[PDB]
Amino acid sequence: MKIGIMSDTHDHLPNIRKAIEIFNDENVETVIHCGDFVSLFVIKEFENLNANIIATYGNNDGERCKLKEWLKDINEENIIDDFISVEIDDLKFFITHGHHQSVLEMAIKSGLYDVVIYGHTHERVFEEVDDVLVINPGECCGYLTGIPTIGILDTEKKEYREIVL
Repeated sequence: MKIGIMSDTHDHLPNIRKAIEIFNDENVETVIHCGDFVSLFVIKEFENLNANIIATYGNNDGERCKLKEWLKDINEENIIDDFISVEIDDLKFFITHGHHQSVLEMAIKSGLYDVVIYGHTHERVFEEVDDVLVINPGECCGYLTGIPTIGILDTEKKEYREIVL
């Protein structure tokens, strides 16, 4: 009962690859990428991942439909949209790329969700506000801050772990 969380890979193959290895060596049923995968060729790299993918689009994602199509070739279970609202291990998740805070806030204050993954490069966090777990793993590529990171959430224990790549 462990979920991988990543975002902002920005075509950084070596780090994308380390992330996948880390998610495989761990249980990890599903992996969430709120990301700016950025380029289509990155999706290929995800064939080596032994888990389904719940993705969301960032501002820099150009080939939107091709990204969707390719993620589904990897597995029909995989999904991707601007916003994703799903339930996992009996938990209500809201997932999106960290664009406007106004959507983050309604999401938290609406009370409709147990977890809000608001992925983006800055403002890395794992906090609880109004009983809603708020998580942002930060950039997987580590280009703007110099610190590459991903995260793993144990849905069962409601505990999170930031992993510096």
